[PDB]
Amino acid sequence: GYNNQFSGRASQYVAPGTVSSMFSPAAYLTELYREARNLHASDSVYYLDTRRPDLKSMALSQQNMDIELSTLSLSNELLLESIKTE
Amino acid sequence: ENANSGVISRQFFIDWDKYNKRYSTWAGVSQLVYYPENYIDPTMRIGQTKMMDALLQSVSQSQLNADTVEDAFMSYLTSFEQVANLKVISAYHDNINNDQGLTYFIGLSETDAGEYYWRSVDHSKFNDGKFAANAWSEWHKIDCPINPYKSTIRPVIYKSRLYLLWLEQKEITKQTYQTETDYRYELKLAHIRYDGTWNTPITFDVNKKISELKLEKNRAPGLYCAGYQGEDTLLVMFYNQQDTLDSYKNASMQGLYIFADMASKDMTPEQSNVYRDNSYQQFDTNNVRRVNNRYAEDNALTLHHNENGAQYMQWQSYRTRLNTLFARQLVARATTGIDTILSMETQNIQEPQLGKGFYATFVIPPYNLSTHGDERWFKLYIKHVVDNNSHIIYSGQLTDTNINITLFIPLDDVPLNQDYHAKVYMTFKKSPSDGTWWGPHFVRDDKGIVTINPKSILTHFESVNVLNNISSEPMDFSGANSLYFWELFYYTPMLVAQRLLHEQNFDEANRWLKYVWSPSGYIVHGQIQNYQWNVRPLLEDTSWNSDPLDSVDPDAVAQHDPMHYKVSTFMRTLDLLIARGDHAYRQLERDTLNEAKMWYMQALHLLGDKPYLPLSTTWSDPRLDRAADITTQNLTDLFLPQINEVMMNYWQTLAQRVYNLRHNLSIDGQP
Amino acid sequence: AAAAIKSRDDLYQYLLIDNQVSAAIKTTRIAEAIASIQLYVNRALENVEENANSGVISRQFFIDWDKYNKRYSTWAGVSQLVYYPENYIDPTMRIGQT
Amino acid sequence: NPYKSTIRPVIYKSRLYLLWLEQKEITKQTYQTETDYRYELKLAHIRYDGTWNTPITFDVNKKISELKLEKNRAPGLYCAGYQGEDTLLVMF
Amino acid sequence: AVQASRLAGAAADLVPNIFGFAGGGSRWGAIAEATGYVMEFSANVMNTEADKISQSETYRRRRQEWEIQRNNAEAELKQIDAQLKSLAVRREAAVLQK
Amino acid sequence: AVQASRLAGAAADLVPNIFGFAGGGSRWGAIAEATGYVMEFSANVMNTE
Repeated sequence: GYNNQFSGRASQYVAPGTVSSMFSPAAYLTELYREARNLHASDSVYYLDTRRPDLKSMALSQQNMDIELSTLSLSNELLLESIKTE
Repeated sequence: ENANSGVISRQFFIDWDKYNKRYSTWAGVSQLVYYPENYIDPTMRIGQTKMMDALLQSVSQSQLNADTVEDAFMSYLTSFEQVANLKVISAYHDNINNDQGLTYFIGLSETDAGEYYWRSVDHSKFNDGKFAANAWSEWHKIDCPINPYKSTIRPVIYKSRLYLLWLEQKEITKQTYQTETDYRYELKLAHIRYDGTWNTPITFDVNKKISELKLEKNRAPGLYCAGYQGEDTLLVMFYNQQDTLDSYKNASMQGLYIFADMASKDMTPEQSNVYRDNSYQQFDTNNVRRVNNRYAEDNALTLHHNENGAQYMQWQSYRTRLNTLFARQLVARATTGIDTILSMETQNIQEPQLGKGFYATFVIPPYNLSTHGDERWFKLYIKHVVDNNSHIIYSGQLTDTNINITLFIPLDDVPLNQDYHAKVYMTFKKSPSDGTWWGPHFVRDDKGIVTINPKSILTHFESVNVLNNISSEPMDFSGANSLYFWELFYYTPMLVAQRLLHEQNFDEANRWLKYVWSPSGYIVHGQIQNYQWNVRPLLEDTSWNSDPLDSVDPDAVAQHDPMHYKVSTFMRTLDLLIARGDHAYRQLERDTLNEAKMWYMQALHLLGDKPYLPLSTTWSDPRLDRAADITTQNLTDLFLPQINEVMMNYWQTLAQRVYNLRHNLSIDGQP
Repeated sequence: AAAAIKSRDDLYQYLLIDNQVSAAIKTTRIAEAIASIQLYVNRALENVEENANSGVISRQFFIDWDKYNKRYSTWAGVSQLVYYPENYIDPTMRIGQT
Repeated sequence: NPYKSTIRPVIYKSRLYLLWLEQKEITKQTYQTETDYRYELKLAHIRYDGTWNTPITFDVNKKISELKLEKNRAPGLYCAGYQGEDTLLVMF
Repeated sequence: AVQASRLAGAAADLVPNIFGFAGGGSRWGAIAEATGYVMEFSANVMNTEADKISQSETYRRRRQEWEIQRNNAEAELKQIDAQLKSLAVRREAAVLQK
Repeated sequence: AVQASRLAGAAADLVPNIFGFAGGGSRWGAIAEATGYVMEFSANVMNTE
């Protein structure tokens, strides 16, 4: 039996493709963002937090992974909300 | 405009174009690190030996039969035996200090027109008193001709390239009108090329210099070769053989200079005296063969040929084996054929002990924090009554169980203390300091029996035993020939089984894969054997290491944790069972479909209960900002490991196949 | 209860009879009995069930299992090849050929 | 290429080995010119693939010269493998 | 086998072969000659071996093309039966027109 | 590799091999023989390639 022989390297596994897995694309987003968030100084106009403030507040959820929204609605929402801001 | 140059220098942006720029490549790298068994292919492997590459292309064909694979295995075993019987002659140490650098060995095969093989080892990878298996390198054939007098060949490294000096000798007949005979001697230098071929040997006339050495009859002149730091010159010196280093202190040192363009000059006596006096300790007496270092301006490394046939390298307290007598004992196993070559007792052929010493068994006491501390590490230290520093001989982690550790304990040539001959003491986080009497002391008599000194205190050893009846130890799957031993016992059966799989010769693939592992069990001499896996390093490694190897090669990481190779064998067993079921299922008649069912059910109970995985858990949908800071160490801190998608896929395809067998479909699911 | 039968697949493994099978498939009684016995022997040999008699396993019949006796066709072929050599004699290829 | 078909097989360590005595001619100078022979016992063994390893020469000239052989007579060669200890007994 | 034969001849060649007042006669190059013969033989044997492999891959590709042909023939055979079924209907409707 | 092996044998062949009252014995053609062997090998390897 596989589990009777080869289990126990981890205390708790998870299913293929779930959000909580260390190979999920969310984990890749987090790992990539950690390194990217520092490529420019804070004062620079090219700073990521200044350039894309809403991305830093992005929720990591199965919802945000499964729902295949239209991109153009998200670009409209982003320009619209920044115009309603300024 | 300007990225932070410090941030760009991070490894993540060095690995960018190669792995991290694309999500699929990053996921593949991360699984290849975490799940080696998926990407392990027996056909091709990094660091593959040349004879396994002979094997693969020999066995790769359309038709595979029992006789063909038997003959291919016999040729492979012939190659392995030929490359295993060779003996070392001489060596050179690449670095001024023995702690770092590389050591190059020269070995002769047992054939009349000898073949010479050069082997290199790395001292940096050596630690904890044991050379790492990956540190050793495979033997390489030397293409140029070598025909030395009395095996006077000595490698040297020059300008970071490997060079060979050997002395040839020839016979000529002086006329005196009575006819008389005499010899002439020609030092020859060769070097390897970038493509691993060997340049033509260049002759150097040494007849004057040897004739100045009043050699004994049929005695090989002492040849010293060393590469100078800074200046690119080969120091070549000829010295007369003497029994003691104290005699070399005034030897009339002959030699010559050899330059990069392979011009030469003689040594001046005044220069030779200096080159002698700085490095006289490296000269090989009639009683010792030493290894040379690069020239400099705490004994040297040494090669002993023991009477029992073990060759070993010694440095201070440390001895390491060089050759293996496995292939010389194997012939008895080969007389009864392949089924006996791969058997378990064959992997327990004894290695004769190296040097003079004894075997002692040490039992490590349980975890017991008050006598232990929080850090579970422990180290076994030896000390010898030369009263140098101690030396580590074993290092481990304290278990809650006992650990049984059997060690060869070296003994010096000379009993420099009358009361005890070795000290072993036990160190750990709680009590790292040594006590004068606070560990087992061992002493030997004239008849050579070792006993524990009653004056010594064993309180923090669970037991110490001396195995006075034992003068040998098991074959070593981590020593020098570890690569060839993993090459034969495990890799070759798996490669053969894999080749037989593609030819749909299931009956031969089952037995070949059954060599490495068989769920039914093993029967010997009419009795069932307790063990389940036929390979010793798979049988002994029963759970993964506390941390894996970080390496983008799946095979080095599986070599570091051979629990993975067990999974790779299990997965090839499931592949065989599924393929056999699919092949039977291709015939749609009633009787055969029940064979298809019993084949799938056979693999079904082997896989066992599909694991249940609770769909939602503690993971709480965190913000990317906060997930970043949790993951920034001073991903397992917040993301969990997933079950291997390939193992999940086996349950998916087996359940769907049984669904078709239960519903009278075909394999494409059509009524 | 000494058999920890918990679901229909466990009952199939125990009774050696397929209960989830559809009524479409029809097989003879003797062949079905042979299949049940083969499944039981296979479960015993892999020691999936607690403890087979090690003396009985050491018999030649279970040494020859995977090779000849697990499949009826292979067993029949072996038995005829022993009893009727002329059928399988091929002049082209022969063991011990000079 | 034995002298007078002086070849004798032996089994050593469960492997087949061959001993045969070769003989060659040489001309000692005495200034009158004279001739004499030399004898070289050679050992070979089979490999796992049924090929034969290269024959290894052993100098037996002293040992044969101690045997006051008749002219053109083949020395009695006895070859036997020892039980337990792995040594070839070679006796003339 | 050829490597052992050539090495044995090379080793047996370095011994002198003329004696008395004239000595020597040992060809000094014999080891390099044997290494040359064995290393030029190696190329020929690797060419023979690679040609055996390429023949094997040829026979395999041919067998796969016979899968393409056999499946095409089976599909055409299968479609003809349904064509016959359609014509059987068309004829029933023609008897009914009569 | 074959070119180096044949050149090495050629160079090792020009030295005399008989001594005493009879001298010489060095085959003068050995360099041309080695150049012939390597140049006929070249054709075979180019055909294989």
